[PDB]
Amino acid sequence: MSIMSYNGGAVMAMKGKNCVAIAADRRFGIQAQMVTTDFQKIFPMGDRLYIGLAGLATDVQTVAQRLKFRLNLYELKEGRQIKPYTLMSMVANLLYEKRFGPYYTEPVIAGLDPKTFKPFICSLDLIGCPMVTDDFVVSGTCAEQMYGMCESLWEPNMDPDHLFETISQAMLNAVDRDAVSGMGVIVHIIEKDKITTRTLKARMD
Amino acid sequence: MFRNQYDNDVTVWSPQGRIHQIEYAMEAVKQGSATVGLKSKTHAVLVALKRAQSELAAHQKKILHVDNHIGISIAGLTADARLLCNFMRQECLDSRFVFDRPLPVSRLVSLIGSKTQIPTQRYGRRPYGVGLLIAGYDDMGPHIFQTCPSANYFDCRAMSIGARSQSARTYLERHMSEFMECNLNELVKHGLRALRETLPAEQDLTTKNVSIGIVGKDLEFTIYDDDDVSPFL
Amino acid sequence: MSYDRAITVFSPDGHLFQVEYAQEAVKKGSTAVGVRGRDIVVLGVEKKSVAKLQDERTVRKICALDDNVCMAFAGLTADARIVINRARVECQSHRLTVEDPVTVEYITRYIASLKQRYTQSNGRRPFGISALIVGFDFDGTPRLYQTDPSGTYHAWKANAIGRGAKSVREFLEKNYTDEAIETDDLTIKLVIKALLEVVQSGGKNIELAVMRRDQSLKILNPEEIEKYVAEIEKEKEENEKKKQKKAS
Amino acid sequence: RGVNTFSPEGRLFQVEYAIEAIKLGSTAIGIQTSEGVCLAVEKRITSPLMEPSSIEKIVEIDAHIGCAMSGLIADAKTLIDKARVETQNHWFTYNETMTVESVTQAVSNLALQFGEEDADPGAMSRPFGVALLFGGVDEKGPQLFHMDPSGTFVQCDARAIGSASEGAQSSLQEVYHKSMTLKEAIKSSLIILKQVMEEKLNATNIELATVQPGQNFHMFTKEELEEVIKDI
Amino acid sequence: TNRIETLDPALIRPGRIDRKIEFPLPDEKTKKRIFQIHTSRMTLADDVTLDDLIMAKDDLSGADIKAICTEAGLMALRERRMKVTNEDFKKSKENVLYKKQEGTPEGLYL
Amino acid sequence: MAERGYSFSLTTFSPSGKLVQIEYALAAVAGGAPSVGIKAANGVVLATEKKQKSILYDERSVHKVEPITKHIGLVYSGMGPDYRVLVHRARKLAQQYYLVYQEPIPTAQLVQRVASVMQEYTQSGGVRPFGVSLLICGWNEGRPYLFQSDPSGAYFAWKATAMGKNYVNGKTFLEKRYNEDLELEDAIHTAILTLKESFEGQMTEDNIEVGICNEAGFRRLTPTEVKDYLAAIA
Amino acid sequence: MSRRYDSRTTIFSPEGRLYQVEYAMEAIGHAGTCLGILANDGVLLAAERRNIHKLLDEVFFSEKIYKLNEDMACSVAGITSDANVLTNELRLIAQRYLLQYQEPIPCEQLVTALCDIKQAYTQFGGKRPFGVSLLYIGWDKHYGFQLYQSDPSGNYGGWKATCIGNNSAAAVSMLKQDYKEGEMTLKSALALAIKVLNKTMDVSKLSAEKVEIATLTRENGKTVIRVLKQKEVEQLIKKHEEEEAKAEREKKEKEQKEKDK
Amino acid sequence: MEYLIGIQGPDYVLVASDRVAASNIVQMKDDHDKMFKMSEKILLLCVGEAGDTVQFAEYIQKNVQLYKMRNGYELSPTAAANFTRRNLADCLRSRTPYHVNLLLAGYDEHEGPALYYMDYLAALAKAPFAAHGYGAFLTLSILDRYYTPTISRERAVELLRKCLEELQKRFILNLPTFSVRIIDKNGIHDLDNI
Repeated sequence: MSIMSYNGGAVMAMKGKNCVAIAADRRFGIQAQMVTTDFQKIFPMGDRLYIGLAGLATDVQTVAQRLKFRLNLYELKEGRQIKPYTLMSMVANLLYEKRFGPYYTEPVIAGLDPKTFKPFICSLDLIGCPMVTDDFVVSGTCAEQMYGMCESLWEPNMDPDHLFETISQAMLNAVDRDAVSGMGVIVHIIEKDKITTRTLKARMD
Repeated sequence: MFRNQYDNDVTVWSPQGRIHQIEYAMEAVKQGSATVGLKSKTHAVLVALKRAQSELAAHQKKILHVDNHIGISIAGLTADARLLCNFMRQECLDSRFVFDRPLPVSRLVSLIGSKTQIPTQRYGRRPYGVGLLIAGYDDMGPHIFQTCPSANYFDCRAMSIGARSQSARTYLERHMSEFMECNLNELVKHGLRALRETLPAEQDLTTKNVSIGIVGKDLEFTIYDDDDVSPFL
Repeated sequence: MSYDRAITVFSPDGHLFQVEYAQEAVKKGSTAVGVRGRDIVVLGVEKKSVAKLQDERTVRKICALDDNVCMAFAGLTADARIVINRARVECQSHRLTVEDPVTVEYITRYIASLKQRYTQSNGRRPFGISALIVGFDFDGTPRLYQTDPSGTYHAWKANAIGRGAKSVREFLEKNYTDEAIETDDLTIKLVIKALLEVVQSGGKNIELAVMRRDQSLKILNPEEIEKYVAEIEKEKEENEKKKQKKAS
Repeated sequence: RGVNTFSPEGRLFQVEYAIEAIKLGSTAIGIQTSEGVCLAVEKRITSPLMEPSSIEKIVEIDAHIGCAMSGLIADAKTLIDKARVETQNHWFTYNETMTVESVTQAVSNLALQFGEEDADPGAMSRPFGVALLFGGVDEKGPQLFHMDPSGTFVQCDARAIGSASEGAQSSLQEVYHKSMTLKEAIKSSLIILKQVMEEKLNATNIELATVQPGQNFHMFTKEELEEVIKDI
Repeated sequence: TNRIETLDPALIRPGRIDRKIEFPLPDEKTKKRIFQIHTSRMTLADDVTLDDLIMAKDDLSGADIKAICTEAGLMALRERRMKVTNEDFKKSKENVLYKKQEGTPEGLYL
Repeated sequence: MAERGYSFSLTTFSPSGKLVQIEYALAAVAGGAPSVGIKAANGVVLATEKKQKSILYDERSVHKVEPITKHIGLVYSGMGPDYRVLVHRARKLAQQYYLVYQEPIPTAQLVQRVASVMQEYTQSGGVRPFGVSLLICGWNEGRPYLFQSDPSGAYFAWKATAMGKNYVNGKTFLEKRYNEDLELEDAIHTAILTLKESFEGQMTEDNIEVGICNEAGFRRLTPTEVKDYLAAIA
Repeated sequence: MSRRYDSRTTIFSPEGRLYQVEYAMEAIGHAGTCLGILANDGVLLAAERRNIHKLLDEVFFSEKIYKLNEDMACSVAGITSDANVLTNELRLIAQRYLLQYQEPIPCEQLVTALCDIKQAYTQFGGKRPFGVSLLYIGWDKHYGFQLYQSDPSGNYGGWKATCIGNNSAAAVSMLKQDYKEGEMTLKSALALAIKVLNKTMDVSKLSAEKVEIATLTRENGKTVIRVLKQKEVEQLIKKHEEEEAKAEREKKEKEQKEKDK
Repeated sequence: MEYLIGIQGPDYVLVASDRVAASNIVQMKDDHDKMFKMSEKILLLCVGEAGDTVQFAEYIQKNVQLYKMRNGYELSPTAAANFTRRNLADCLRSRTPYHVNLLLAGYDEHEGPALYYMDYLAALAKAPFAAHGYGAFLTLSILDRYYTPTISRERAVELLRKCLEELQKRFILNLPTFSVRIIDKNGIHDLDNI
């Protein structure tokens, strides 16, 4: 359909108090023909910082590798850690170069800084403009609907156990929206003492 | 001393302000063959000597057909001369394409000069060490020029290059008045005589070395080669 | 800057000094010999080792290009590698076009061409290394070609190059001019003998690597050389006694 | 101390040096006769473990022009690649025959590139150290030219170049004649070639070739060489 | 002269001087030969391993060798013994090695 | 030419294994007016002397401390023109790189860039390296600060250092007096004393230039402010 | 002319080598000792620290030891100025390889890049040469632990144990003896380094501040990288000192036992 | 036309590859197969534009062998796939048109075999079995139904047989059957077709 839509995909992040959460889909087919129900589109760079990317799969692989190159070298020269903010910027600069070309990607950053102990989320646009997110973060083609759900479901205070229910149902609602049958999803639940990874049970065709 | 210094600088200037490079270049012209140039200013002739290194050889040409109304004799090394000659032929070709005019040989000669002069005026370029007698039959008649690798452009009514140039010059000045604006035949005889003056003169006249080349009112570029000069002898 | 400038100079009396000095640089280097049989081509090299903290992981003079052609050298390790690389791509350029591997001679010609090219061109100079090039093609004919930094290449039956060349060259001259018969066992034996004279004893100083056809490239065991060494001593003593005893 | 120098004499240094380098090489002989050009050479040998079978120094540029070269042998390998192609290019363009002489000029332009100055466009720092005897057959019949390392060409009918050249050329005169048999010549050539040698006369260090109109450029084989030995 | 490549060909002049004589570097066998004469002079013992010291040596000419013995001989003299031991040879071989080198290696051409 | 000239460098390996031009620059450094630096830990103090030699001057015209950034500052000993130029290129590089990012500058990275420009000039010919030595002074958070940069291309950390004429003698004075906990006001008193000891031609509120890095980085002292300290202990 | 400024540099001569190349070696020799011991368990790296003062500061442990990879580290011998330029390109090529190949660069390949640079300069470039030597402490997942060495002369080696820096000849000899072909562990190595290091040092007192020591071992990821702390280093030294005292004491007891002199 | 099927047994990989040899608009000959054997550890199948396939394949063969000789080591086939993918990823963006689908069939010496499918949007995936082209439609239902993770060797040969009978039955194309290859760690063999 589009230049991002041939394999669809959506990604959600929600914030809790003293924790943050990132959930995503998995599926890779070729056009509309589903071959496999796997394909990670979220990678992390260091434990706690998570980056979710949402272009075309082809683009995503190349961009994730670019961010690795840059970040590693940067980290090396300064000789101390990178911050979440720093990753956000970096993405922008990269986002700006790709704007002439047909690589269009939407990233989302999530993580909780544990050398500062604050939660951090952002979304970024495919024309390169960074927009600092709050409380909920959306990505995917389904976004208009997804936004609707996130404004409704949220409540100002959240515990990992409540946060878990919120994302799960969000994810459940989200898979029905796909025309590309993007079945399979992962959750990562992040604390500044622990990370949980959960693959979830959902519809199968 | 400082002979090596003066070779090493092509930007050379001395207390007497001389430029040795030019000097060297002049010795190289004198090393070449014997050539004379003569014009009546309605006909122009050049006797040129073409020589051979050894017995089992045969003479190498020093009369070049540059064009079907213009031409030269070379006096100095063969290799550099070839390079210059391509530039001048192509300059004649665009004149023909664009303008469809022959173009004054006078105008031509002056242009070639600049392009050489400017690389002596900076790093690189050794002297080219060939001097030329350039003839051509233009709109206002034939004209004769001496091009030097010092880019010294002069029109003369006759001239000579080759060791013992001066000898033949003095005869040309003497016979100068006799040349007038006629007779083909006469110009050549004087040339044959004159050419004898350029040589050591212990070497007797030969028909295989000499070569006679004419351009004139209704003439263009023609060469008399070997035996062919005997009819006109 | 761009630095076109001739680093090289030109001959003052018909002698390129820099190329005279390149031959000296070869005299200082190692000793290599190559022998050809008719199902075998042997490349021997000598070693100087007194370290035993050094790994034998290390690269060796006999270098792998295509699967039946090897290159042995004298000079510096560094320079030789650049030469190897150029060959390794080149075989592959050919592998694509000709759809088969080419002749040995052809490979040699390319390397040679760069070396004379660097003398003749401004603002460059050749490495100054000399090599032994050896291999086979589809045929069982064995090939030994010699490359030298005078920008030339040539065929030999036998060759020895490097330090102390004169003594061995003549030895070798005796050794193989009564053989029009293969004797591969003896050929290796004779090569170790040839090489023995420069090491100053010790198989511990001697490496033979054998290339026989059908894709057989071997570096000998410590033990195989030791067996060969024992056979040479036993035969010399037995023969000395034997010549006096025969009186014929 | 430039080599971009013209020289105070005005006679460039580098060209003069080349002749010396040449005096160190072998001897190469050419006689062109009334019909046919012969080129004879010494490819030499020295050791018994050498294969000069491999070696050559007389090459056919094409099937109607050849050349024998003499001097710093590696340079001549560069020299031929350029020429051979240039000839071949004329066949693509007009599918026609080139003159021996046209081919010789083309290569002489390339003889001048030495220096990085502004009389020569740089690529080389120095010239080719070789002379060549360029032969061919065309409608101007069999002809021979002597390519002079001085980047110039002179025409010839008989020439020797080599270490021995001073003597050889003298020897070449008595035997030369404006009309002489081709076969007769080959014997005459053989005599001068014999005189120069210190090493054995065998068919494994000397090489003959001729060009005749009736059979193209032909390199002479061993069996043929051995027969020529028998006659003299 | 230490090095003859310092010299001038004017200085040589062929047809006076025609001979240029070059001492090879230390060659392994030679070291043992030179040594056998130096030890003969000195006391010797049945716990000496002549090869082992020569083997341990590389690129050392006769003077250092003549020197090693002399050095060692002094140590012994302090002990007031005329018997020589391995140990003596080791300290002296180490002192001379310590002093000549501080360079880094250009080997490993294999 | 326009691309001809000397491709290799003036500086050259010696059988000494020293670098001649480099050796000379320690001399070039030597000639400098007296400089010091004190790190007050929470603060930083850098100080130098303005020599004066013509009564004819204006204002306090050119400085010898210029701000690269709003957080790092340079002072030097060596040649003045070189200093102006050195500051311009760096100053350009500091802003461009750290406006791509919005993060504020790390100290080490500036040092890495100044040293490279110094080093490329050692690598290449035609142009000669600069013959200045710098004190890179900054403040940021709880990080260490006060760094020195050589015309050599080398860097080192320090707590205290001195430059200019009689550098070795002043440093020996410095070494003894400078110990443990001190105050930003206190560090200034000491630096004036250490400069006076090196040489006093005089000191006025215009022979001295003192700058600090403390509250929110680099701040420039008033002329009156310093004068208060001169009275506070002469 | 168009060039005549030059001093006829970077050319050959009857020397048959290159003058400038030779020169560099002596400067390598000056610089503080670095030692590599390679064992069947781990890799031990130790380097001896130059001039330190109380006005001078420690901002890292890293001041002779530099990480080129998350399984490679090196000790650099040579002037600081040159080395930092060189180091960056070396880090950078590993990242190319990482991009394409999507797994770490072979150790041998990374060593190959450095010699290639140098060699180009010696054939012709217009830029003066340099001289740096690295001692490589490295690992692999199908070839095990690797230690290598590089020299500017374009000769690199592999070693069980090597040392370079001041008193290179003597240190190499001692190192050769104390060693045993295989049968080596880290604990044996801790002693081995110091024993050899002390004998090259002129300063009679040994202290944890004059040394840097590190080991690269494996357990997790590809490796665990250990940077040894000053108290731990001091502890090794004292323990070791007490062993030298102890050896000496046993020897004196044997001399008395033979019959005292 | 263009079709390629694969199945990875835990002991070998069978692949079905295309055949032609005189194909314009007629059939008169079929013998040639658009596959190149990348080495003896990895084999590669391809379909796409006919000219582009040969041009692409040869560059990749040339390079992989250089690395083998230079390292004196062999790359993992997984390692090879990302490399191949990276090259094709450039191309897509550029003016030149390589947008062909590749199948890298590989055997890992001490990791067991692995099968990779490459698309023309550039996308690399591993599947125990997949297929592409016109062939795929018919085959994949059989493969899903008859195959069960880690089936025997004997079972695969029967399963491949069924495909040819389906292709015959339903009727598609105009040339008959496929060419089948066996890739193993004993190298590459051949499964004859009717």
